[PDB]
Amino acid sequence: SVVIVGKISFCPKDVLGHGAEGTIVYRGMFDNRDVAVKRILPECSDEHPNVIRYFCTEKDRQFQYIAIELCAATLQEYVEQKDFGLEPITLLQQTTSGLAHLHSLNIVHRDLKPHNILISMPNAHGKIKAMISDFGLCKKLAVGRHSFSRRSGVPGTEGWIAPEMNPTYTVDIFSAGCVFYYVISEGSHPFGKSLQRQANILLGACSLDCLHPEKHEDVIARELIEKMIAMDPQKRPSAKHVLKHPFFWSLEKQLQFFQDVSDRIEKESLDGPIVKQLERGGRAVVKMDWRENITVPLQTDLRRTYKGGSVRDLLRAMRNKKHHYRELPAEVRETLGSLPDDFVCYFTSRFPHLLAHTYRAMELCSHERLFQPYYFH
Ligand SMILES: CC(C)Nc1cc(Cl)nn2c(-c3ccc4n[nH]cc4c3)cnc12
Repeated sequence: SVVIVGKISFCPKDVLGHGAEGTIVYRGMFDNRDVAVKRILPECSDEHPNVIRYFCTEKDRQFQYIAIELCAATLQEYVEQKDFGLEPITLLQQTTSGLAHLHSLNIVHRDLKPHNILISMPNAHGKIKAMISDFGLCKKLAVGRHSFSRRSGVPGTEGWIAPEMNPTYTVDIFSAGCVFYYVISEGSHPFGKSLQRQANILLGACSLDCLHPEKHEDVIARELIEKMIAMDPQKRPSAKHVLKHPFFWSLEKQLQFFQDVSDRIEKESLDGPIVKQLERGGRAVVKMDWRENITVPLQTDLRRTYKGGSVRDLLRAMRNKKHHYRELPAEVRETLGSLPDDFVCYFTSRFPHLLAHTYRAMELCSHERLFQPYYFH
């Protein structure tokens, strides 16, 4: 009970799902890879680990057999029935890397959605990845079957309709924008419940109610996602921009940014654009007095003249106690914690808006070589 066509092999017993016009997909094999095999009546390279691969096509006297990179599940399955080593941020990163690659090839997906973002079978290293695919897979009620289609609409894909209702790359960034929130909110949409999304979208009526206003990780996510789903397409950042966002930075890269703008400043004028732009609106960020809001053993060690309401001075202080982290009393090293992880969290947990504030403020130096890893050109 095993059909062999060319390099493609499969067992007819193993049906993975069904499509249109007698289209079937089987669990199969190719080049010793576990692949999906779509047998179809015939109609009339530059790859990336995060776009689904189309390996091989083979024909008999009737059908065409296409070998597709096999997936373990659907993103909507990952997010909803969350009983699944790979974390949500890395998932989104891989997805954006795929999407950025497609965009470099002047390709636009037009229908990016949780059913389109596939979860790979674990490779030989036990690693799992995100895969952007043409066809979305859908909940069938059996074991184990799936619906596949390359169309928006179709049951049950509603709630995720092609935002084009000539498309530019901005329809994709908008789509991903919703997926980002879909993943972070563990299964909610930025424009509300299914029936009202279309109405809310067309009016830009979004609500990121899962992103707490005073929590650093949520604040950072909100900044990006808001811009991604911007009502005006021309306020939306390219896929490469999204990759540069602090949303994806490691705790080390975060702290390094902080230290970078700090170093960039200490010779600035306090009257000039750079520092003034950084201080505008910075009292809520610093919490009026940031010496009032850090742990007791630390403000004792500062007792230097840092302006308690100045963002610049806060950043300057963070820099010094990192540059002198070895020369510090053991009391203030254990309150600051390790470097950089505990160290940068020492502040961002207390000053939830510091990074996002400093990030947007320091766009005045985005064109500089110092801030190349933090901004896109
Ligand atoms: C074991 C299940 C969860 N894996 C898959 C089931 C189905 Cl129905 N399709 N599929 C694909 C797939 C991916 C792309 C396709 N284009 N046309 C048909 C396609 C099928 C990849 N991994 C699976």
